[PDB]
Amino acid sequence: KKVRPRLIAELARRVRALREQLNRPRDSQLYAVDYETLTRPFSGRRLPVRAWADVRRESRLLQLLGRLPLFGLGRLVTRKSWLWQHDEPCYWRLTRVRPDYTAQNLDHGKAWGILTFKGKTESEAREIEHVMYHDWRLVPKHEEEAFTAFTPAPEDSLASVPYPPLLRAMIIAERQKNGDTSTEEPMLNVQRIRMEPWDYPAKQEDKGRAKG
Amino acid sequence: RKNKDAVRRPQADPALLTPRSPVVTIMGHVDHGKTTLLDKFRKTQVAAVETGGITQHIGAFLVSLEKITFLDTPGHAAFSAMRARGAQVTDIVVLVVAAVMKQTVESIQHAKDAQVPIILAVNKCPEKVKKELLAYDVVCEDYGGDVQAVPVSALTGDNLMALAEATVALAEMLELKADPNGPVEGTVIESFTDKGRGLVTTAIIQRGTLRKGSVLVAGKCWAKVRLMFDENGKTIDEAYPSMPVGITGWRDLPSAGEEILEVESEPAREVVDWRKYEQEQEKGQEDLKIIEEKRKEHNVLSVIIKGDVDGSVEAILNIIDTYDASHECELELVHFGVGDVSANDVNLAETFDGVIYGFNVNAGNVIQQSAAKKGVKIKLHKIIYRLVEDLQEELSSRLPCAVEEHPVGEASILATFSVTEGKKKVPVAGCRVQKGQLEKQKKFKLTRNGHVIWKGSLTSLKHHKDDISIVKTGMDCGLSLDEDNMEFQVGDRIVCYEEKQIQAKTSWDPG
RNA sequence: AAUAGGUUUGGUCCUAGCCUUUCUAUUAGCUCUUAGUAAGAUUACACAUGCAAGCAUCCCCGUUCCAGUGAGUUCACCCUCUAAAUCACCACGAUCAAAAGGGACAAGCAUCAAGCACGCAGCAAUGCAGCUCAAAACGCUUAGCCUAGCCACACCCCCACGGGAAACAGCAGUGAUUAACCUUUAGCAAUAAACGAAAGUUUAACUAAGCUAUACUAACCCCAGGGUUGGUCAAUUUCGUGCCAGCCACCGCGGUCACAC
RNA sequence: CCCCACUAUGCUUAGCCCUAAACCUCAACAGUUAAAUCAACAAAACUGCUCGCCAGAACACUACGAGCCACAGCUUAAAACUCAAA
RNA sequence: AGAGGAGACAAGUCGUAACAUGGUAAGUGUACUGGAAAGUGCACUUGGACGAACC
Ligand SMILES: Nc1nc2c(ncn2[C@@H]2O[C@H](COP(=O)(O)OP(=O)(O)OP(=O)(O)O)[C@@H](O)[C@H]2O)c(=O)[nH]1
Ligand SMILES: [Mg+2]
Ligand SMILES: [Mg+2]
Ligand SMILES: [Mg+2]
Ligand SMILES: [Mg+2]
Ligand SMILES: [Mg+2]
Ligand SMILES: [Mg+2]
Ligand SMILES: [Mg+2]
Ligand SMILES: [Mg+2]
Ligand SMILES: [Mg+2]
Ligand SMILES: [Mg+2]
Ligand SMILES: [Mg+2]
Ligand SMILES: [Mg+2]
Ligand SMILES: [Mg+2]
Ligand SMILES: [Mg+2]
Ligand SMILES: [Mg+2]
Ligand SMILES: [Mg+2]
Ligand SMILES: [Mg+2]
Ligand SMILES: [Mg+2]
Ligand SMILES: [Mg+2]
Ligand SMILES: [Mg+2]
Repeated sequence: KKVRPRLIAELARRVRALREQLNRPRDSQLYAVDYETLTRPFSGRRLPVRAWADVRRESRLLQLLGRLPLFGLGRLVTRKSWLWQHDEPCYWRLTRVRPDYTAQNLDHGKAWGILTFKGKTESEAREIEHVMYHDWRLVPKHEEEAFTAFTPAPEDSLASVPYPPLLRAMIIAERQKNGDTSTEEPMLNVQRIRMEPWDYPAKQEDKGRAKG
Repeated sequence: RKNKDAVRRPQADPALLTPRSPVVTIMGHVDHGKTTLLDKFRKTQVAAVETGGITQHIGAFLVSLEKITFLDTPGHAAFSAMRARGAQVTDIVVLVVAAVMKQTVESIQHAKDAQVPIILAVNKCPEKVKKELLAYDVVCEDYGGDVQAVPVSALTGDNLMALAEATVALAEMLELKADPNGPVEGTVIESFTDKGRGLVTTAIIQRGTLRKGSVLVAGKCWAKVRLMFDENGKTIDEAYPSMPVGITGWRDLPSAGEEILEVESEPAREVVDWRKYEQEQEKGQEDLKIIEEKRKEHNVLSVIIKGDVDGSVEAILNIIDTYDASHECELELVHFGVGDVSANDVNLAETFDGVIYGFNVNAGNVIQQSAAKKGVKIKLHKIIYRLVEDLQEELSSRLPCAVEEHPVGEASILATFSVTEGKKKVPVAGCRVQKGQLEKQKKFKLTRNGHVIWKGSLTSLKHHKDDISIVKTGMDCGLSLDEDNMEFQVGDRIVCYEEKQIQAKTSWDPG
């Protein structure tokens, strides 16, 4: 019943782990893009069609941060997609920047900031996602006050919604069966269901990384 | 049994007839430039890329000058059937003669049998050739004959344009037309087994248009056309009349030269079954006769043959059947097949102590190791005459050694003595050596006035009471035989001889 | 083995083996009209060719799934503990389920009877000399299993850094091999999966087709073959054969009047 | 086979060998004669409990493996081919 | 691969070992001996008989 040990399996697993840790690719290697063919030479995968124009027009976050003192710590950065989708100020307040030293132009790396999406800031700074995207723009120092200027519109949102027909009927029948005679319509509380827009930035910390 | 056979369609209606390309077959003698001329026409070189520079296969190529279907027949005497098949399927025969040989005469006979026009190509350039052909019923236009003769130089590519012009003119005169619609009628040019594409047949379409999924029957075989390719391997979506095509999808490998007919659907099988039944009946009749002939009463070389194509196998089998030395050694054909040497061939050779001959086929390391383990001899050749020579060598090896008798000396008896030695009376012949010398080791024979009485070795050779091994000419010697029954007279003769074993070579000749 | 039957012998009784009768599956012979459905290489031997994994405003995610094979084989089930995953986010938990621990878990062979360290105590040093086994240890051979499905493998070296070498046990197909042999079809319209916020895109999964009497269902104005005919066991007239040719599942037949060829 | 002579041997001592138609071919223990007694013969038919053994004939008191002071041995002990019997 | 064994095939040859008291009753173990079944010694068995009052 005693399984014969499989030493080579563990040996190969450790060797693979060590090789991956030592030979891990850099951000510049991963996110390099051939603007003539719109492909990443690291893996030779074409970018999606809808991004093509952006790849040909906009710039990356580090592509802007590399031309600022201390790599732009404290500056405000926005995204073109946010500007085209939402009218309220959507941007990031930089708190830490880790550029990739292996990039000749130092136009790659990670960045951390406090997100202010549609006028609402976040209590803590966190890693900025979609840094490598050709979607970013820099808020001017003289325009920071004007751009961040936003009056919070009242949150005039609905509170409860009607139940689905069969569920409402079943709940009413259960009420009657248990003896309740209340005519109050069953309602579904949607206040706790905060509907974040699909372009709300996600937790870059939990996001994975491409393999080498 | 009801007749379910699929028969050739009746001759096409004149309205349905449509002009088609011509089928031209290049025939001639060994090394007369047929392959070189075809290479010049095809704009590609393949004569150089061959094993020994010998055409051992009949290949069909669609050349675009107009379009023609050129068939390269082998020039060797071995593949006679192959040449005949070309004559059977061709519309025009280009007879290539180097500046008349046996195979040229055979090709002329084949063309006469097929009733096909002949264009003479005097390669390596002529009047002597035409004058000789006058005897073989090939008359040139200079001699009032219909056959057009064109002197050409294939190596230098001279006068080939006029040769093509003459071919096109003859094709136009023939007015070759066929129905490009309806059930397909064609002929198999070759059949083989590709390890990736299965059983494949090189065929020529004679009537109708062949398409993927068409159900065909040829001999005892049938197919649902799976891939139609050309000489280059590229798939072709249609096969018009007078177009070579490699067809894949045969459930069984057809024999070369068998007609291919299209049928409505696979449940083809019935047709095949019927044909099989017919063959069985024929065999059964023969069997019955043989069986009745029995019932009224009441140095063995076994060869396996594995060839690349059925045509080459047929040629080798025809060569084998020309064996006439059965008395000295019996040549038994255990099994013949198409494809690389396989486990069944090795098992058959091991069972019958035979030898496998592989013509243009391979044998993997596993097969070779198995043959070595089982004592099987696989002999792979790429040239037919090399295989023939190897078979002749094996047959000669099977033959017993031939004893050569060389006379060494001759002695005439003079007197007969009776010597009492060991309580035994030994007759001793006093002999005088006349010509040559006598040796104890060499054998002797006794001659009585020309008759041969005894054959053997002396039990004791003694001269002047002394044993001497070799007695020179003129020396007296007393000779005693091991056989006491032999009687010695006054006028008997003795001839000494040396026997040497010599290698015996097979009397069979492949020609 | 049953509602049993034939067969030992000059005959009876008993014991006993063998075979018959029944139901499936595969292959072979002969034969075969159609429709629907189900099922479908012999082979862990080698593979030509075409396809089978993308999606998506770039990052990510997936390609670890589905699909396949049965080579190997008490990794499958129960309990304890608790990873990864889903419930947006903690769920101060639920579901699902790895590793680890305990238990249970195929067949034949004892002409496989000893294994040879297979145990315990101590924090450790180290000490004790034990542990399993005829209630089958140890070993050899065989085999996928306990089937809403599960286990194992993924060309071989159990593993796979590495080496051998260049991989269809994915689909269609082929070579070899075997008694054994499905199309080199179409579509993502349905469901499932992957991706996306989504319209949707992709999928040889799958769906809808193709071939095959392998099976079941149903029918046809016309269209029926195969086997058998001494007994078991339903059913033979006349010729020929002459212990020959031949037949038989068992008992047996055939030597000039054969219900058995 | 019958007659005569003699040896190993039969006997004693010390070790081995470990086999028999070693069979009363009828296992040990406890109990019954009630019946439905009971294939045949033999030495009547049975019940409870336990152990050992058996599963067509022949191959086969055999081969191989293993153990033994046994070395032409003893114990355990097969299989293949064959038959429709034994 | 030279050979040994078993079974079948079944001949011919040399005897007649077993089945009747099989003409020496048969057999077991064992030892020796023999062309062959087999013979003999020793002990054992009835899967033989001793005729079943006296005579
Ligand atoms: N002098 C001369 N030699 C030629 C000419 N054409 C061809 N040859 C040579 O003749 C030889 C012809 O033999 P092959 O090329 O094998 O053609 P073949 O006549 O079909 O011979 P097989 O294939 O064996 O039947 C070639 O090797 C050429 O070198 C020519 O026009 N002039
Ligand atoms: Mg040539
Ligand atoms: Mg298997
Ligand atoms: Mg044994
Ligand atoms: Mg297995
Ligand atoms: Mg494979
Ligand atoms: Mg592996
Ligand atoms: Mg496949
Ligand atoms: Mg095949
Ligand atoms: Mg089948
Ligand atoms: Mg989703
Ligand atoms: Mg005496
Ligand atoms: Mg005494
Ligand atoms: Mg006793
Ligand atoms: Mg004994
Ligand atoms: Mg023994
Ligand atoms: Mg032994
Ligand atoms: Mg007697
Ligand atoms: Mg006696
Ligand atoms: Mg006695
Ligand atoms: Mg004696």
